[PDB]
Parts: sequence; C-alpha cells; structure tokens
Amino acid sequence: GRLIYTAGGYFRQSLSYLEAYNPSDGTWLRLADLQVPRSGLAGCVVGGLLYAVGGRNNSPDGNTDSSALDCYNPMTNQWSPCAPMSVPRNRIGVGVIDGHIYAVGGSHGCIHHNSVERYEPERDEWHLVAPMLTRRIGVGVAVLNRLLYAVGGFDGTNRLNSAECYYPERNEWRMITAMNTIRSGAGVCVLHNCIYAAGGYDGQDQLNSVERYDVETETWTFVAPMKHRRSALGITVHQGRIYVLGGYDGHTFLDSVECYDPDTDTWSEVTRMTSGRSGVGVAVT
Amino acid sequence: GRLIYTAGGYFRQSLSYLEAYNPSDGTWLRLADLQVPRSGLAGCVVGGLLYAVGGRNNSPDGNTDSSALDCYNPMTNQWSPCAPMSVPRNRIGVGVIDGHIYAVGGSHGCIHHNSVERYEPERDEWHLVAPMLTRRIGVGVAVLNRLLYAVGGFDGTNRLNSAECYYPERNEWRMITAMNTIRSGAGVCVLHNCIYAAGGYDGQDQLNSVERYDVETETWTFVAPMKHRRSALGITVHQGRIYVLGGYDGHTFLDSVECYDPDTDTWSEVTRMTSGRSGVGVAVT
Repeated sequence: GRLIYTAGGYFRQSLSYLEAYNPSDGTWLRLADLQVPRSGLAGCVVGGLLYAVGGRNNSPDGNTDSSALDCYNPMTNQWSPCAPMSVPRNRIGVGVIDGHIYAVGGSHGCIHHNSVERYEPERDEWHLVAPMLTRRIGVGVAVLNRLLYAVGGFDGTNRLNSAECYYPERNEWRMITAMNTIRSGAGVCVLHNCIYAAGGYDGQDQLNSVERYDVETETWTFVAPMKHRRSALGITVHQGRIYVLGGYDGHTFLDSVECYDPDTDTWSEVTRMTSGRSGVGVAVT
Repeated sequence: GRLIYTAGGYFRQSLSYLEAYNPSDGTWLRLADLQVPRSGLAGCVVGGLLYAVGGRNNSPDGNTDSSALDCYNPMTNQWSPCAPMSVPRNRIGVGVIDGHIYAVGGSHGCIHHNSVERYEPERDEWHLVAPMLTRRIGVGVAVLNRLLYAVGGFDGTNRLNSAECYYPERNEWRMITAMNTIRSGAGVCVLHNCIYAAGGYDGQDQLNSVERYDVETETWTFVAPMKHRRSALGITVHQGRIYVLGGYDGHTFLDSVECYDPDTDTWSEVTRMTSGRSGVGVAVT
C-alpha cells in the first residue's frame, strides 16, 4: 500500500504543506511541513525517500527562487536538507534514472535555464550534464526506456509544444515529435509505455486536453480530456491510473483530484485536497 | 467634471480594473476591464482618450511583459487596441507632448531599456527617438516646459537618484541635478511648474518622503511626506493637488489615496480604492 504525496504549492502565497492521499481508503494524512514554503517544485522518490526539488518561495514582502533539495523520510516524518543545485530552478521538472535525480530547466528570476544537473544520493552531490536544446520552464519530464524526455514549457518568449529527450549513456539531447498543443505547466507522466501530457497553459488559456506520445509510432494522440482545465497541476501514476491534483483553471486554485483510467479512457473525480492550490510536487511511495 | 482614472495594477496577480474616482462627490465608477490584465503599465490622456501603455501580465502559471498600447474612450466605455511598441516595456514611464505619447525605458525579461519611442495617434505609428543616457525601469516621467524629464528608476544593477531631460526639437538627452533620495517606482508629476517625486524604493526601504525640483534653481527640495510609505504608486494632478493611489509598502498592497495641497504643504487621506493594488496607470480626463 503506497501513498500519493503532495508537497508545497501556491495559494495566495507559497505553501509548506506535506500531505499524503491513500487511494485505497480515500483518506488524507497531514505530515511534517516543508522547512521553506515552495511552489513550482517537483517531487520524486529514490530508495523510499521523498525529495522536493527547486521551486519558489512566493511571499507578500519578497519572492525567492529555490535551488534547494530536501529529503523527507516517511518512516520518521522528518525533512533533512541535501546539497543545493548549481542554480535556483523555479517551475522545474525532474525525473529519476537508476536512483539519480535529474533537475531539468526552470527559472531563476529572468533567466530561463536550459541546463540540466544530476543528483547522486550516495555521494550527496550535483553535477551538470549536457544542456537541453531549448530553454524550458514549466517543463514536463518523463522517464521512458531509460531516456529522459522534456515536454513543452516556456523558453522566455514563447510557450512550447516541442519536446526533446536525453540519452544518459551518450550525454546528448535530440528533439522528438512535437505535441499537438502548446503546453507549459502540464502534467507529464509515463503510463503503459506512453508519455501523457495533461492540461497546461499556452500563454492565454488553461487546458483540459490530454495527449499521449507513443514511442514506436512517434505520434502524439489526443485521449479523453479532464473535467477541469488546469495549469500547474501535480500528476503521478498509482496502480495503472493517472492522478492529477489541483492546479489553476483561470479563476480558481483547484482542490479537485481527477483519476484517469486507461482501460475506459475515462476521467473521474476521486477526492479533493484539503485546500485548493497549484504548483505542487507529487510522488508515490 | 474631470475624473481620476486608474487602470490595471497588481495584487498577487495583475489586474484589469478600469475604475474612475470623482474628487467632487467621492464616488467610484467601475468601467470596462482591460482586455489583458497588466501591472507596471502607465496611463495618459490625448484628446479625451485614455491610453494604457506597456506593463506586464503576471498570472500564477506564467508571466508576460507587454508591448501593448490600448485606447479607452470614456464616451463609449470601450477599449480599442492600437499599434504595439517596438519592445515590451514593464515598469514603464510615459509623457505626452503635442498629443504624442513618449514611452520611456522599462524592462523586457532581463533587458533594462534606455530606448524611448514616440506614438502618434493620428498615424497609429510608433517611432524610436534618442535613447536615454541611463537604462531605467520603474522610471518617473513628467513633462515640463515642453521637455521630457526621466527621474530615478533602476538600471538593472542599482536604484537611481539621477535624472535626465529630453529635448524634442534637438532629439537629445541631458543629465540634470540628481535627487536627494534614490527612488525607483516613485510617483512623478508636475504641479505649479515643479517636478514632484513621491515615495518609491531606495534599494532598502519603501519611502514616504516627497521632494520637488525647481527648474529655475536646479534644486530638489523635500516637502511634507505622505503618511504611508509606498513604491509603485499611481499619481496624477487634479485641480491643483497631487493624488497618489495605492502602491506597496513592503508588506501591504495599499488601497489608500492621499492628496497633497501645495498651499498648506499637507497630505490627506481622501478615499480608498475598491481594493489594494500597486503598479497602476493613472490619468485624468
């Protein structure tokens, strides 16, 4: 029995919440707060430990982009700090390969990174790898076939529909088939050997369309849309279904959690977060 | 029966409010929204039409500097788009001379402009003119003796107390006496042939001090301070008094409107906006 964790987020300001949802009984746990409130961060799990990467402390009386990496142990309900990244990365994306954390893109003030760095838990160290072809913030990241895909985002002047993927053994990036839709701040995850891109923001609108990339046909295909438009949503896969949590629909910070069943190509609302928020990090362990 | 118009502004996100205050009876009108929420814009009036120039649209899912120029007709309650500027200008200053709009300085991402352009309503065209000596975002702008004065601001590294002056017939800029206090995001206007600079940010605190420039003596002199510290305030002159609207005091987004009477050298709270905001464009017609 694993839990869906949601860390940080934004509503009026950057949040400290760590909460966990149990899809099997519908309950929500309230865990220890983050040491620093952060939105636009990403979550991942390595060796049973939850990690919060990057983001931004939005505060009335000061905004500060985060280069921090923090590790939460579900057995002890405790956060510990780890080595910081080389640069602050707000609206970061991350993926894990072989127990290593890849920090992709994100922004530091007006600087929109294309740089990518890699965290080795055993040595508590970051090291830069090859930079992406495109600068990308609000970028979705997915790991598929031991490759690191970077989908959509915002390069500092346009929101993007392009995607590229990274070859860890070769340390190089190649562009792949662009999506049907321009998307920054979409939910990007892997489910049954496909990359899903759900929701997002094209500079004017919030999306509810969802498309998935099939590797061997190099095609993006639309699937069923979500019930709510959302940008800056959290996303994860638990037991063969996609969960999207919160986000922003243009007027509301959502507390809705929708669940995508790939057998019926159907979305449904399965729970509500304890309060509406966007820009969360999400992971399952 | 001229009204004080306040357009756009910022509270957590950029706003699209067009509201008009009547200093005679104390009432507030709610006029048609801007098509695009914008903060850090400026307002000005040419031939009875209200113009909204530049700024930036902050939203929880991403930000977009503006190069837009929009024209609001009080007789029709309708906004019409105009030709855009050559570049986006957030934290812009504007002044009007002979029915032409000068767009001064401001930022686009990492770029801090010293460029300046001129809009001709009769042609719906913008044309570049001589750039300032200094790059200036959050610059105050006032028109006096058919010259364009650019006061204070932020050059990308430091906040400025310098000020310079533009000669339309000669197409050139000249530094003038610098102010006593460093000020970005001050309110700058002309009352009784002097240039007032009210509030702003000195790189450390928001200010409530006000100083005025006498051209005959080339000197800046403090007058009575405002009661509330504020940077990124709106400002205008109506029937011989200075009105400042909203701003930011370092924690709160003010709704306070203060009025300065030069005969008595005293400020007074005369009304409150319908909600606290900073970074508005203001003009009277």
